Amino acid sequence: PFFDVQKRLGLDLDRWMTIQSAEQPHKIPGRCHAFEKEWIECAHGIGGIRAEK
Amino acid sequence: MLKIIIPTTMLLPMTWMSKHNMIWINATVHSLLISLISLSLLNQLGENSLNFSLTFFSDSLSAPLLVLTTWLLPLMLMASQSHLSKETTTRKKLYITMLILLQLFLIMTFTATELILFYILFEATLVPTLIIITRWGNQTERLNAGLYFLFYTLAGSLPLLVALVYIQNTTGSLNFLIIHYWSHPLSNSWSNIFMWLACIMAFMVKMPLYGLHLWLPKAHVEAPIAGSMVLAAVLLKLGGYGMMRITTILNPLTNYMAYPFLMLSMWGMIMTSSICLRQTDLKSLIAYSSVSHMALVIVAIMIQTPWSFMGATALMIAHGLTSSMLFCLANTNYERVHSRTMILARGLQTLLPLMATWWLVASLTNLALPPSINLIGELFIITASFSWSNITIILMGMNMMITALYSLYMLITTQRGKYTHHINNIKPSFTRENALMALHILPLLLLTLNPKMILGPLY
Amino acid sequence: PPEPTIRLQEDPDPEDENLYEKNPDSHGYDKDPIVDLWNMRVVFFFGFSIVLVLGSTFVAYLPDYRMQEWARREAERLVKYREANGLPLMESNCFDPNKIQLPEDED
Amino acid sequence: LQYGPLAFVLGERTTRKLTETSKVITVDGNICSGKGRLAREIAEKLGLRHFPEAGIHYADSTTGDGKPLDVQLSGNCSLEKFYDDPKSNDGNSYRLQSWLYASRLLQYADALEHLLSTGQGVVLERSIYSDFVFLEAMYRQGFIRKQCVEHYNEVKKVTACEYLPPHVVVYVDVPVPEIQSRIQKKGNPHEMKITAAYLQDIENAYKKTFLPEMSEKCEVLQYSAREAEDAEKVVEDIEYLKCDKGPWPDQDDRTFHRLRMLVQNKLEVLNYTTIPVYLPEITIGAHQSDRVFQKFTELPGRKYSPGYNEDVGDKWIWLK
Amino acid sequence: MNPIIYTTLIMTVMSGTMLVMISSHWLLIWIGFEMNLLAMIPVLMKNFNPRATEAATKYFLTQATASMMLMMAIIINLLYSGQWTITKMFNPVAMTMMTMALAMKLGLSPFHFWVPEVTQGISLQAGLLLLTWQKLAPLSVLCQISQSINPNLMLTMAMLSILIGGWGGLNQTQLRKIMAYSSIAHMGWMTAVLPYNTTMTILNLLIYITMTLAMFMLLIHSSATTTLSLSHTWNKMPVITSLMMVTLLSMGGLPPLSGFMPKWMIIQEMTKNESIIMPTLMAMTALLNLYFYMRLAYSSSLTMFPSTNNMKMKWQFEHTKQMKLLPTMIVLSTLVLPMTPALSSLN
Amino acid sequence: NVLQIVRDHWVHILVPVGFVFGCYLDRRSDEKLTAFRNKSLLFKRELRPNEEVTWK
Amino acid sequence: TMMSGRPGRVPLQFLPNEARSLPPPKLTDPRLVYMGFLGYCSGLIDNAIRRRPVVSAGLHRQLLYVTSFVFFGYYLLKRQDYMYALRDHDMFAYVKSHPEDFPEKDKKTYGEILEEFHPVR
Amino acid sequence: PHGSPDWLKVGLTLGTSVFLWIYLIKQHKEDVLEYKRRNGLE
Ligand SMILES: CCCCCCCCCCCCCCCCCC(=O)OC[C@H](COP(=O)([O-])OCC(O)COP(=O)([O-])OC[C@@H](COC(=O)CCCCCCCCCCCCCCCCC)OC(=O)CCCCCCCCCCCCCCCCC)OC(=O)CCCCCCCCCCCCCCCCC
Ligand SMILES: CCCCCCCCCCCCCCCCC[C@@H](O)O[C@H](CO[C@H](O)CCCCCCCCCCCCCCC)COP(=O)(O)OCC[N+](C)(C)C
Ligand SMILES: CCCCCCCCCCCCCCCCC[C@@H](O)O[C@H](CO[C@H](O)CCCCCCCCCCCCCCC)COP(=O)(O)OCC[N+](C)(C)C
Ligand SMILES: CCCCCCCCCCCCCCCCC[C@@H](O)O[C@H](CO[C@H](O)CCCCCCCCCCCCCCC)COP(=O)(O)OCC[N+](C)(C)C
Ligand SMILES: CCCCCCCC/C=C/CCCCCCCC(=O)OC[C@H](COP(=O)(O)OCCN)OC(=O)CCCCCCC/C=C/CCCCCCCC
Ligand SMILES: Nc1ncnc2c1ncn2[C@@H]1O[C@H](COP(=O)(O)OP(=O)(O)O)[C@@H](O)[C@H]1O
Repeated sequence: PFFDVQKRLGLDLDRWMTIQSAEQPHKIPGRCHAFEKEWIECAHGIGGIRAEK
Repeated sequence: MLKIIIPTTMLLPMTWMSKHNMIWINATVHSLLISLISLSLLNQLGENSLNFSLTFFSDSLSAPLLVLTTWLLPLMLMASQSHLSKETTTRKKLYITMLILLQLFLIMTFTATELILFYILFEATLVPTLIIITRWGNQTERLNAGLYFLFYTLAGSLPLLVALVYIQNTTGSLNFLIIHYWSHPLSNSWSNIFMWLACIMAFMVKMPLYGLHLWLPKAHVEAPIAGSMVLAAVLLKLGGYGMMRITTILNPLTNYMAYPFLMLSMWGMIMTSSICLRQTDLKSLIAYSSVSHMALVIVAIMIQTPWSFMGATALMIAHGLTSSMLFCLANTNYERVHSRTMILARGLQTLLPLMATWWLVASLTNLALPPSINLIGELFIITASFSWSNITIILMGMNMMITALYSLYMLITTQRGKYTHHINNIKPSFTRENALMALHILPLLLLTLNPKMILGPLY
Repeated sequence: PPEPTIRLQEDPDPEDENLYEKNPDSHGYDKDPIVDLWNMRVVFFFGFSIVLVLGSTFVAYLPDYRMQEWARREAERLVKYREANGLPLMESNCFDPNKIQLPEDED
Repeated sequence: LQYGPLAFVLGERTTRKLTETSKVITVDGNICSGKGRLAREIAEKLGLRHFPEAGIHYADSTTGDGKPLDVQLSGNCSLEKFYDDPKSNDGNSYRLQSWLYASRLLQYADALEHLLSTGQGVVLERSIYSDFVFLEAMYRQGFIRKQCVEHYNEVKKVTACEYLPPHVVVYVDVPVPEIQSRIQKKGNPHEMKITAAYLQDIENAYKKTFLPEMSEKCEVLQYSAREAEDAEKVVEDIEYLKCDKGPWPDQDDRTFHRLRMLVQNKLEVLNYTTIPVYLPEITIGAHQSDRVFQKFTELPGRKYSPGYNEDVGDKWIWLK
Repeated sequence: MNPIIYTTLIMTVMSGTMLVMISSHWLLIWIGFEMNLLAMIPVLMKNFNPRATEAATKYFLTQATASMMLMMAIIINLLYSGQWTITKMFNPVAMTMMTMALAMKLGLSPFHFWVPEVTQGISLQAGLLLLTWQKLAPLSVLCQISQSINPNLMLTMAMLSILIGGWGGLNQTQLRKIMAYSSIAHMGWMTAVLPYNTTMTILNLLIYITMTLAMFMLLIHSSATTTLSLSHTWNKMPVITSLMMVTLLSMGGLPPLSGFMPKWMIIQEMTKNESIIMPTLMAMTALLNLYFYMRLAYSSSLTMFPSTNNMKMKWQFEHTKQMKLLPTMIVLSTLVLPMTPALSSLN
Repeated sequence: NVLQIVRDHWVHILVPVGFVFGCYLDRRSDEKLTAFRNKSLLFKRELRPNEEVTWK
Repeated sequence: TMMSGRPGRVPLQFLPNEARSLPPPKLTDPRLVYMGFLGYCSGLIDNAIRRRPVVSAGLHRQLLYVTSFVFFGYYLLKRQDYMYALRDHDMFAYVKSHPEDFPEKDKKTYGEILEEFHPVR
Repeated sequence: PHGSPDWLKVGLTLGTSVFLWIYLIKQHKEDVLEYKRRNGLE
């Protein structure tokens, strides 16, 4: 299935476009930058299940 | 246990690297030697078992079946040597390879410490038999017979795999030793009822049960002589062995559950013995006699008493040998007549006296004449059934009488009377056929001297 | 109807061949007399001579791993002792009741 | 390096091998006409390669040794029996026709392979084209049934829809009484029994169907017996004419690559000559098929692959 | 076509599949699907005839509709959560539409109708590629988003696929339609274990791909596309018929053959999750696949059908092109049951 | 004649070789189940002056 | 047990470094012998398909098949053993870290347990 | 057809087999030594 080549090689092929709060050109912020930042920080490393609850 | 398995595996390269006219000689000699090797397993203990390793064990229920399975192969080779004469070397080697694979699967099936391994080998035995039936068969209905034999078995056995994996998920082990020591009662529940049915019907179909016995006449009539021998002698006993092995987990549910099967078998033995009276075919008659005997074995296993188990084991061994002999005799008649109908060739005692003597002995041992092991199993099962209920004897009585009738009927139609005037190609019986009958019959009369050797673990 | 009335080009069904005609003493094993005779000999020797005789003798003289004489001697010594003591033969209980802890009903 | 996609990718292009002299030509003559003599002189004069007319054992000449195999192991038919009893009960007539058509197909494939791999042109006798005239004559004389010609038409369509027609078709035209006279002068006792109606049907068939259909996609040179004697005029006519109406000018390198992969692997060339349609003249039972295949296998150099036969004398088997 | 063009198109198909498998962004997954779709069409039309064109246009229509549904599911997911990463689906029926798109891509029921038609229209090599390689990407996506799927819908479509494949294989005389219905039934078996264990899905995929490769290469070697055309193979290559019969028995799920390993494991896995009735029904329905495999085996090697005269000439020639991997495929699809625990390698 | 009858009678040796190999394999597999040797409650025994293992 | 998401897992590592702390499979392992047997069967079928003497057509080809099968089998067995070791390690660690979910059952002798008896009649 | 044993392919096959066997033996030895060193056996 998913072969995580980007993490193995450190290429960053498409991770720059996945979320709103990831290095937009000219530092233009998304409409919900703070909320997405908070939700991502809270759920980092917790895992999807514990993250969901 | 590998001291038996490895020579059986080596039988294949030896056969395929054999000279074009030395396959039969090499195969028979090494099969007889392997049979001699198998005899060591007979010295059982009154204790648990002969646990060789984590994968294979021996038991005094498994040991007689293993010895019979090993002994059957030289007989099958000698029987098949005749009608495969005009056949290419490659296809004869393929036939011998299929027989060797069948023996190997049966040997691994009978030891089988684990139930999933037992199921895998139990269903692996199906492919060589199907190919033998559908490839080296004479009539055009061998394809339909093979389809019936395959699909009855698989329809019976597919729920068994689900039941086994569920049982391992709950209990945690499928090992026979662990299951026996950790057995716990099954509550009378609908789920437990269906689990019982799934555990039992797979072995019930192969006996076969009276309701599910249709595949057997087709498979026996359409298979070659080796196929008929292996079906009647060993393949039918797989269901009985499986039931005796798996019934331990089933109690106390078996008592309520057993009635539909007990009634079906007690009436089906009468039905099939009566069917034998009006038959125009030798092979079909022998097949129906086998069905009756295995119905009695089903009754014995379902009663589930010590005497029942000893009688069932003895009857299984005796029936295997007797039915193999009967099929061999019918095939010897067929190879001369090419009709395979009783009423055509008559009065064969006048032309072939020694073969008529063999016919008489085979019919007597099918008739359960004392003190043969056939009657030993017969009487043990009858006594156990009488203790179970004093009315069963009546049915048993009828069965015995009917059995004798058709047995002597088969002896009288083909051997006594006046020989058909037109048939003139009845040549004197060969040494090979007489040796085949002698090797079939001598073990029975030797075993009646030592019955405990085939009475199972509950002796 | 110009059809040949033949469905296909087929070999005629051959007649059965007798092993006795081309070779008396044919033993019903093979058409080659040497292979015939040697197959007869090996079958007879490895079946009747080796298996049926030596194997039957081996099975007859198997050691008592079932422990029948052992059980007979144990029972003999046990009854000899019990009769003398005045003990009533075999007890009804297979296990001693003092080491069995029943659950109290209090119903 | 056996020819394949890799060879075509790297260097192998067959367009550069064409030097306007290839010009596949087929010569057709009526029974007892000297078509062969004319064709051999054409091949010698134009520098092409002559192909002798395909017989019953033509395929035997290209596989293993060139010596023909047994009649039952190759063809299962004879022309002598067809001449003696054209209305034979065992259906030898249509079996003969089908085997001859298959041999002609194999011959055409071999000629095309040689022409594409070397560039040297070839000269042929009766090819898969115009082979139907014998079929038509045999049907009209009552030698074969309508199912036979239907099966022949099916096989011919499926096979011949994959090849390029010959550049030039050369026909030698000879009268029926004259060819009968040549038949008696030949001296073959079996050939003496050919009736005038059969030759007339066959002769008639070439003119009625073969010339008109091939005139729209090939170039035709109708010749008489006298003017076919001198091959100088024949070669002069061949050289003067230029082919621009057939499918050949439209072909390119990739079409030639596909055709060259087609002509190789003769098994796929003959794939549709054994289609599962059951005509009693050609269908063979299981027992006879098994016995004949076993006999073919027991041939000296046919049990294994060509390089893996010990009895023939192939060495180093255990290291090939 | 030009061999260079064919190689480029095959590499483009494989690169699209790899782009689907390695990317974490939904747009890149859709782009990989588009690339695979674009490069697959000429491969189905290598042999130009109206049948191949019809098969190619049917395949294009189905796959384009599936891609549009996939994009709609992605956009709805983005609307309800500003995420592009392939993770839990984050939404209701957006997941339903994603599952429908992936089912149409895979050929699962009720979107099974195009598989037999496209397989019949195209040649045997194109059918081999279509039935083997075109399952990796959608199954990879489904394995990635397996925790999101509603078990009811996935199990319903899996059972429907098994039933439809079993019933539709019984009526076929063409070999390619038989292979297509076999593929439908095998995909049904594969997707019924996705809600519980994706490793079992991958194991079933590997075993099925091996068996299908062996079967298609055997069919190509003995160039027959019909039951009767296959019935003539014994008169030339009896060993091919024997290997084919063994492979067909393996595909039927018979022990001790290799094809028994997936179903067994799958059944086992489904019993760990307190599911019995569906495994029972799946086995009883796969009995039908076994029946038509066994009929093909009867017509192939267990009986000798009548032959033709011209067959004799085929006795004098040998196959110029030989398939190197065919021997290995047969052994792997026949004799790998004892190596079953190796599935812990997370294949 | 030696070196000639061997090429035809070599096959006979295979079954006995399989038997001895199976016996050796049975002993070798037995060697891996010695965890309870001379430890059963029924057969706790003190080793002989020149004995290392009760059974092999 | 989906171990794809295990923390500290290199994405495309066939055999991680920590797998080197496990005993390698012996060269006489029965599974390696079975893989070699599979390679030998592949060689025999290869000889049979191309119409060559099955037993003695190509010795180099059969040797190559057997050797490649043994090589791949050895590495596959290493990965198998490593993955099973990981599963057992995780299970034991989880049992250790969650005592309240796996209580120590009070040992009870059969002499003080009442099991219902069903006669066989 | 008419061909000699291709000594190039034979040499390549034997060399590949011998190299694979030697590399496998070396890998097994290194694995055994590394396991012993990690678990501190010898
Ligand atoms: C349980 C595990 C233990 C056992 C393992 C079981 C499997 C093992 C083998 C697996 C496959 C490998 C070999 C198969 C390749 C096929 C080649 C072949 O056909 O044989 C010809 C060849 C002889 O013929 P040839 O002179 O070369 O040329 C004739 C042509 O080849 C051909 O002549 P033809 O074309 O004119 O003849 C036509 C014939 C020829 O067609 C065939 O024979 C096809 C071959 C069978 C298909 C194989 C499928 C793949 C394997 C599946 C195995 C299934 C097992 C699971 C249970 C289910 C049972 C189906 O086909 C037919 O007649 C059509 C109808 C056939 C009837 C129905 C088909 C059923 C076949 C199923 C057979 C299953 C068992 C096979 C056992 C081995 C058979 C060779 O046989 C051999 O000589 C090789 C046999 C093995 C070599 C043994 C060497 C070892 C001895 C020295 C070392 C000592 C060992 C111990 C070391 C320490 C001691 C000091
Ligand atoms: C065709 C050739 C032969 C094939 C094999 C035939 C053998 C299999 C037949 C199975 C035997 C009976 C199955 C279930 C028996 C349960 C006992 C029942 O009959 O007695 C009463 C049951 O009452 C009714 O029978 C309820 C069930 C009625 C529905 C069953 C269908 C009846 C006929 C169908 C026969 C078709 C069989 C073949 C299907 C393909 C007792 O009342 P109750 O105390 O409440 O239930 C006790 C069980 N508990 C404790 C688990 C709750
Ligand atoms: C032709 C006309 C007749 C001529 C010959 C006349 C002589 C007749 C004598 C023959 C039989 C008459 C009865 C005489 C019996 C005496 C021998 C008997 O006592 O020995 C039996 C011995 O026989 C064996 O127990 C039974 C034979 C073993 C059967 C195994 C079958 C052989 C293997 C072949 C393959 C198996 C195929 C079937 C698979 C199951 C019983 O022995 P047992 O009372 O206990 O104790 C022996 C002494 N102990 C205590 C020291 C041990
Ligand atoms: C049908 C029989 C199976 C044969 C299959 C083909 C055999 C030829 C393959 C040749 C070698 C392939 C190995 C690839 C080299 C490196 C692989 C490595 O980089 O990948 C790792 C993974 O290794 C491979 O997956 C292991 C493949 C080994 C397959 C063997 C199992 C076969 C099933 C049991 C049947 C026995 C077959 C024995 C005969 C071959 C990391 O995976 P990861 O990025 O972290 O997660 C993706 C996978 N997930 C999502 C499932 C977790
Ligand atoms: C002729 C054979 C006898 C047939 C008698 C009945 C025939 C009619 C039945 C048709 C098939 C019915 C399929 C659905 C049955 C559902 C049974 C079931 O689910 O019980 C499973 C039970 C408990 O379920 P859980 O949810 O896990 O328990 C938790 C709560 N206690 O667990 C088990 O025992 C699993 C065992 C599998 C059951 C077998 C199902 C098939 C029917 C039994 C076999 C009888 C038919 C044999 C065919 C004979 C042909 C030779
Ligand atoms: N399509 C065909 N059908 C039947 N016989 C054919 C066919 N084609 C060629 N022949 C036979 O080939 C034989 C030789 O051909 P022909 O040109 O007449 O003699 P020659 O080879 O001496 O020039 C003829 O006897 C003819 O019958």
